[PDB]
Amino acid sequence: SKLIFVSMITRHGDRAPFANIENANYSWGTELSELTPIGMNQEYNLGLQLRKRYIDKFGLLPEHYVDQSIYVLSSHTNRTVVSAQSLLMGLYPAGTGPLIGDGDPAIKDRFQPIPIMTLSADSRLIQFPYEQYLAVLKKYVYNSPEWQNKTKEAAPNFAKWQQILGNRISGLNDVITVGDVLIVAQAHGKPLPKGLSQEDADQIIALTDWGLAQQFKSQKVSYIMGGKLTNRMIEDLNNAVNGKSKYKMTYYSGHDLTLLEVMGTLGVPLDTAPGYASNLEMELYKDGDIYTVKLRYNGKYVKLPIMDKNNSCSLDALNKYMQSINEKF
Amino acid sequence: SKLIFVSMITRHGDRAPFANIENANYSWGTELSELTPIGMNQEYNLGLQLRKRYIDKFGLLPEHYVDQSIYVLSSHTNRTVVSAQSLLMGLYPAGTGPLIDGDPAIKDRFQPIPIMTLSADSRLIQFPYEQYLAVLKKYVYNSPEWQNKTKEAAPNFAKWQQILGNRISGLNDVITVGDVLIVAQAHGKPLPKGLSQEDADQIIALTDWGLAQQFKSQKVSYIMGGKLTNRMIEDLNNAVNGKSKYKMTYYSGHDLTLLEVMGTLGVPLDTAPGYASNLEMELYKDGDIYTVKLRYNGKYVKLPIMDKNNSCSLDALNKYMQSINEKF
Repeated sequence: SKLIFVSMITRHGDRAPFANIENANYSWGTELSELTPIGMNQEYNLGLQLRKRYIDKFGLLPEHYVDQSIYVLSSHTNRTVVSAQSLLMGLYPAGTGPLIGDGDPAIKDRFQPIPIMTLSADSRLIQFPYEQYLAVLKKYVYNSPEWQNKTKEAAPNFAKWQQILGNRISGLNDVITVGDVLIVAQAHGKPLPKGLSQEDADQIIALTDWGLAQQFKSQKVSYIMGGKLTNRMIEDLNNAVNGKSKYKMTYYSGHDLTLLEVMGTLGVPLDTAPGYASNLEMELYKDGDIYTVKLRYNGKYVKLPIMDKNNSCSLDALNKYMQSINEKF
Repeated sequence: SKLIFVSMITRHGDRAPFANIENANYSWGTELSELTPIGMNQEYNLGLQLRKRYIDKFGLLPEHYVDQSIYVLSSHTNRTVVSAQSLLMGLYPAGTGPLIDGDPAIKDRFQPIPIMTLSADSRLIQFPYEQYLAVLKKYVYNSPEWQNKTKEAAPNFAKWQQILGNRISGLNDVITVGDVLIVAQAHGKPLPKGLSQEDADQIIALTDWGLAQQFKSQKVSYIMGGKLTNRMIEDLNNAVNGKSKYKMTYYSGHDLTLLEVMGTLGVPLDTAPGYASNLEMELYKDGDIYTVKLRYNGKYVKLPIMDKNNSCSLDALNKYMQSINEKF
């Protein structure tokens, strides 16, 4: 049996936050929302790992980039485009890029350009538009029993956290908001805000992780946001078999929500929010007329309900499974 | 006076053709329509030149890339995206990328710089093909200049058609096969059997002529290029009015992109843009006074509104553009 195609999603790398904690004076060294050098490195290193897997180990892809062999599509953000470019600098590193004339590099250090397309800012494929995302949350998530129950558990801390941080804290949505800043701060080794104990920070961050993952424990929420991309990836698998496409890999450069919504759509929602450079791969194998699929998330195979002891299923089975999900929603 | 902002358009680099000459067996080593290694190199070298100009000479941009300092937008094609990436590899080369104790974020200190792409149906940088041909049919193919040149060339159509195998029944078809001959020449391929160098030269010369001729019409130029021309001037204004902090906006495009903007501004090119051709709108500040210069392929261009020094005020450029708009 031979690996013949892979479709991949990544979360982007380490970034600055989007917002600030009112009562702190963090300086990030990069603009709000932008990928940091740490984030570029994380994606670059994932790219190196993917080269070891899909080039060295499986030989799905060649050592030197073949034009039109990989389709890369990113959401319309600097951080996801730069993450994809960084990853590709690991997948096809300096030294492997094309030569011209008599073995002279097309680009110094034999860099390999690989085209990245971006969706429009209003595309819902990879990143659901923010106001629409919040609307989905308000409608399906915020008033759900799990959300309400967790809210009551955490609510006794809101006044304190609010006075400490200066930011409004009147619900879990606000905790998630400031929680991101605390996550970035920790990732960059910043001190805690004055008066925020490590214990309090840990609680906020844990609620943030919980909140993000909880949203997609609903297959309906996952499908609303993620059904389009999930269908598309499965269609990519099919196009590798039906002769409609010659790509060896399709790669969607996205966000934590992108991973959460696809995993959630497939009925295997994540228990923890994806860390930086988390990634998912749908692998298609061929043994004669038999086609089998495996699903890999952060380095480990994932067992869909339809898969066997070996974390595998026929492509036909995956298709039927997806068809039923579609009919369900 | 200090340079404070630049808006730039490029044509992409050397590429394979889009179609084949029927009676030839060329092998490009690159998929049809894709940028070649030669093309990556051309854009990379343009990037190096732009570093020497806008970083080293004018100091508009710093030696190490600053996030959100340059906005890059490409048409929805591999060749224009790869061209922009290659150029940026020259503008901010290996060795200048970020560190994470002085260890490179990416091996060889590569510098990623984000590139956004328009949708395939955007008309900003590349007019959609069918719509483009419709504009040509409507405004260009039946124009007197086009008809007259067609009559000059027509006595050769039968010969060229039998030689090449491709249909040749008008200048549009000459332009079509002409591109293949241009690529073949750029890659040192032999001539198709039975096509003399003289014939090849005529076809290529007609191709260059035809592409430029389309945009000698300011109306055609405006239909296709008015939107981008306005956007670039708006970029200049946003550098002054505080709305934008970009030092440069860069539109990665095609020969038509350059032709349509130049044609819109009333300075249509006489020659079709070669690979990695480029245009820059430069904005200068001397105190409260703002001046603009227009550079195409390394040389300043004199708009009708410009003075002896190939310069005009930004106010003048705005008024000039406003009139063009009102005109169309």
